[PDB]
Amino acid sequence: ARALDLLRGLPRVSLANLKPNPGSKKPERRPRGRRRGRKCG
Amino acid sequence: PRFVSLRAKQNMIRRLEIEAENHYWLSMPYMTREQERGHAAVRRREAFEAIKAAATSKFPPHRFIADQLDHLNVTKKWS
Amino acid sequence: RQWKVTSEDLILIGNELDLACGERIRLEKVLLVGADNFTLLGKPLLGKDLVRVEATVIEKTESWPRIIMRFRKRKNFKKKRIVTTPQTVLRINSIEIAPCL
Amino acid sequence: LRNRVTDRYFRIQEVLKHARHFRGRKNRCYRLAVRTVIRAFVKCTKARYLKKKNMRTLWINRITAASQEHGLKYPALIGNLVKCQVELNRKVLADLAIYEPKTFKSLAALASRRRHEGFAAALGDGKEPEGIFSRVVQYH
Amino acid sequence: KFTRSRIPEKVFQASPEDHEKYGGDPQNPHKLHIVTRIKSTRRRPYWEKDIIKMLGLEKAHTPQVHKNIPSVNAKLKVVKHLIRIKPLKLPQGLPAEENMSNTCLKSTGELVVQWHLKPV
Amino acid sequence: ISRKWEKKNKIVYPPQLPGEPRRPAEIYHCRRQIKYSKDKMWYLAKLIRGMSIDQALAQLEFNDKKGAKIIKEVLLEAQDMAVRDHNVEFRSNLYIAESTSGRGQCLKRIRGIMEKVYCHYFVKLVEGPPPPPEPPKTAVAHAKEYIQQLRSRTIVHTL
Amino acid sequence: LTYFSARKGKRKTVKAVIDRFLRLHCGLWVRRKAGYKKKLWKKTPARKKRLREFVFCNKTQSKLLDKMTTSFWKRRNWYVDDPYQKYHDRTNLKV
Amino acid sequence: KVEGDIWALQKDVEDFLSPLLGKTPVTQVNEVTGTLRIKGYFDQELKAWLLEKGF
Amino acid sequence: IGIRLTLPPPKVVDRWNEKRAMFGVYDNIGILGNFEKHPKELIRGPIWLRGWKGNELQRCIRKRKMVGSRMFADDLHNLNKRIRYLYKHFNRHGKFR
RNA sequence: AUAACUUGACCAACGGAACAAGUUACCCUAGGG
RNA sequence: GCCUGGUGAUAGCUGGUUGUCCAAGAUAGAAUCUUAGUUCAACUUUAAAUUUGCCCACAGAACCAAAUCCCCUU
RNA sequence: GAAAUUGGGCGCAAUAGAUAUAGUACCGCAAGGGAAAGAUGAAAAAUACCAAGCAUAAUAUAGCAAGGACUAACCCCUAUACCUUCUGAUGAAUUAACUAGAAAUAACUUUGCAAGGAGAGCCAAAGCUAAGACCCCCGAAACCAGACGA
Ligand SMILES: [Mg+2]
Ligand SMILES: [Mg+2]
Ligand SMILES: [Mg+2]
Ligand SMILES: [Mg+2]
Ligand SMILES: [Mg+2]
Ligand SMILES: [Mg+2]
Ligand SMILES: [Mg+2]
Ligand SMILES: [Mg+2]
Ligand SMILES: [Mg+2]
Ligand SMILES: [Mg+2]
Ligand SMILES: [Mg+2]
Ligand SMILES: [Mg+2]
Ligand SMILES: [Mg+2]
Ligand SMILES: [Mg+2]
Repeated sequence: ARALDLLRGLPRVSLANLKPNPGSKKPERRPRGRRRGRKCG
Repeated sequence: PRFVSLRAKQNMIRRLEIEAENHYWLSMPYMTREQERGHAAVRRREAFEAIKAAATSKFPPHRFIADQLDHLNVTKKWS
Repeated sequence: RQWKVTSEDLILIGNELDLACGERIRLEKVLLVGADNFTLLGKPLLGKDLVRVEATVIEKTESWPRIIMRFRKRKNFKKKRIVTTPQTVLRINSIEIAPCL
Repeated sequence: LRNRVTDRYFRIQEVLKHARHFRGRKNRCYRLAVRTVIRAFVKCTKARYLKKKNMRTLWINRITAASQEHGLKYPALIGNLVKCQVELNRKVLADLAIYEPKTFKSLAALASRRRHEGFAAALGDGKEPEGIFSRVVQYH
Repeated sequence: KFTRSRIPEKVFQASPEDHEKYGGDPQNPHKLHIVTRIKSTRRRPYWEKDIIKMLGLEKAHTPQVHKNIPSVNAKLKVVKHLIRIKPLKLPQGLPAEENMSNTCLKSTGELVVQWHLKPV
Repeated sequence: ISRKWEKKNKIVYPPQLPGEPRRPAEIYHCRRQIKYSKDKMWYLAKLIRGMSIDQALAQLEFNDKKGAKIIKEVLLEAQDMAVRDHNVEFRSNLYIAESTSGRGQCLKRIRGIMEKVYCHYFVKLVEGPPPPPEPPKTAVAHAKEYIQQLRSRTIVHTL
Repeated sequence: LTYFSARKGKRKTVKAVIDRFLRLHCGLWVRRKAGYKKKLWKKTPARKKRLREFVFCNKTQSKLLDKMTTSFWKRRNWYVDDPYQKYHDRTNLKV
Repeated sequence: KVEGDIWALQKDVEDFLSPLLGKTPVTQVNEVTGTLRIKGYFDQELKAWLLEKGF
Repeated sequence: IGIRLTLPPPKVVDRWNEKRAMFGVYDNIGILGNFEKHPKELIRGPIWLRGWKGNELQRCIRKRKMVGSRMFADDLHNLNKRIRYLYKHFNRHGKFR
């Protein structure tokens, strides 16, 4: 694999680098602001 | 009650003149309707096969290792 | 737009010209040239062999922040944007004239 | 209160830095200052159209005045300078009117000469020589 | 009721007076129209709005080339009050691949295939 | 409660130089929680705002209001500490530079709420003769101002 | 319906729905026609033949019936000599 | 369970299926997980094809 | 003016505390200790929510049936009224149905 | 109701609540004009 | 009567619903103790799959006006 | 709506958290209702700058009070307050703080494993497992039970 060989050059994986797979977490919509809430849907 | 000035009549009239010349240039087609038939059927069909083809070629993008690992750089430091 | 221009002055232009600061420029499209006792005016532009107008780029700034607000009453319609356009300042160095009549 | 808002002096102050020059309590009381500040920003953007408009009528007033000094009227000057392929604009003509009144006098002479050639040309109708200043430069 | 308007055919039959007025020949007519929108589709029925979108005249004062064939002429007859039509005349030829970039459609209606910016 | 006006008599200036004008004295005094309203003290405080202290005393001895006696005690007290504490040689040579009145900590009495109103009184005395009153501007000043406004004007919205 | 019961905190089925309809595993609800056993003396035999039929349901009727039953009713059932068993899997759709 | 260079596998699958379609099949490699996702059912053809390849 | 004038005392956090250094140990006691314990038998808390997650009506129902017999009198009473309210809310109110 | 086949409303307010009238200047509450 | 509790009673009714920025988006109806409301439809929105949609020419649509339907070409 | 059967704190920190400094003060004949508020320092045997409101400092032709500007504050020109309810009257003196979208059936997105998935029960004719992502605040007249009241 070329990918572990990429992991050499990168800083160490820590609890400060972690990130969910993009697409996993849809963002919560909540009723504040001009669009999400005046009559709030 | 509203009344019609000279501006309004002259404006109306110059629109009528443009209209009359539109009537003139539409009075002499280059082809008959029998001649024009299917003279552009190929290009229309290819155009729609392009629309159809862009419609049926819709799919999620490729996901790369380099992007996911490239998130590790948020804690790149100096030494 | 048309700038009325002498030597030794300044023009503020509302776009980035993509030149380095300090570069000299020959402004083509001069369409009136006047002195005290004569003028010369082209139909619509003058000859490039007749007049030569030079200008350097001094600075390439942005504008002051410039508000764009929209608001319709009873509709909850309120947008706000803040825009800064790029700008360059030209210093007209010389208007040289030539005897080509 | 689990998490209530700490950073609220600065939201107010984002609005009220725009109101410091109003009168009355609009300069201090956020509830009043918001309506006036919004309303000031809407005027501020609709005034770009009116800045352009009012400059142009200001130029037409100055060209009108300066051309009435030479007997011309404004439609005569603008028309018969277009017809000489002198495509100077209103800003430049107003600035020449104030700062270079000999150039403006000579432009009024060029426009009234062209105006008379328009008269004499459209009077003696038929095949004739065209006017001298009436000729146009064809571009290809 | 306000309905779609048929226009009779006598409206689209030129007279020799009209051939003296405009610059047309009934024999050997023109191939291409130039169509320009000079009026708004607002306050017009939805069918005229559609025909304006089909002919490619959404932007006003922008010329568009069409064929002088009876189909395109039928669509043009529907919106003939919003547009202006002139024949595309071509003083020199239609542009070859050499002269493809250096063209300019002039105001007269002609399309010149060599567009310098020098005076004659 | 803030008490910044009492502290103002504690500023110490570095000693001057021989080639330098003599700095006049400045004596900040006040009274707190006067049982009177702050807007009735405004008239008495306003009355004496550029007067010499002898003219101020003299005007407040013949005034019928309640606050006049209180301000007269504040000014006699400040004339005393002017001379004793702050090196003013002449008692007479003072004038009222500042005389204001703020509100004090009021009380509330339930009858039906009714406020027991308090106020303060702040005076700065400055050593020296009272500054001469501003003369009403003449027709020469008005004419010069008008002509200077005419000289000032520019050709607007052009080069 | 009841979205959270007071005992279990589960959804409940509406038992009217089960009492009248048949869920096929592909998602189709089968029903019987209304009035198929009323006033047969005044109905033409074409109409009586129409009323004695097992009629499929609408799309929105189907989704309304899905929401009113629970996952027990949506489940494969391998009965012994089931009459409707050849109608569960959906053959030969081209969507 | 694709382990290795998924782009060669996408080239070879795309070269294998395009006679059965006329066009190149529209795919998506997921280089992270190591999957390759083709549009339309080609399960029996890819199973037979991958048995031919030796996997 | 509800903003504080002096900035607060600093928050000294020991990242190498006993709890922090040993956080997460024995989360895999199942999968690498021969499945003799589940990880849910590692969590400590109320007896009615050890290894169980529910919304609020379900937390209240479960609390009542698991521990409600030895609840105090007006706590039991408040909890009965909360189930009665939350019943009438989840089942009869909302947007989607 | 009928073993079954079937049958059952001027449920006419006719998409039909299994069976419920007058009145209040004493009315009351929530709203609308 | 008044108080406490049931009780966060109930309200198809009134009032209110808090950051930013962009996008797409308005007028057939049927039932209903129903016409201050709901349900279905119509219209609207996103995502997906596919292949036609719109404009339309001849021909064509009944006996006792303006137009429309239908419709290849384009 | 069964049963057989199965087996310390990602809390609050003085309008918050308890009503609680107290069931006190106060209110009620009584049952009963029910508050508010404190902040020095090691030692008291050491006495700043920021809400609204004002003051320093009243006012000058003209008009939703601004905007374009301008040498210049005003004069010139442009400009039918905000919310809500209607196709197009309501509420708000002002400041501070408090004050209103709670549910993962099915679908979708992202992983794992895959004719199987799941840490028993359950689903499965590509499925199953896991996660993410959707469902408000205030307000009657009333009815009932038990007290307290002539
Ligand atoms: Mg204009
Ligand atoms: Mg009825
Ligand atoms: Mg009915
Ligand atoms: Mg309610
Ligand atoms: Mg109701
Ligand atoms: Mg839009
Ligand atoms: Mg009914
Ligand atoms: Mg209703
Ligand atoms: Mg067809
Ligand atoms: Mg409390
Ligand atoms: Mg203040
Ligand atoms: Mg005005
Ligand atoms: Mg609002
Ligand atoms: Mg008694």
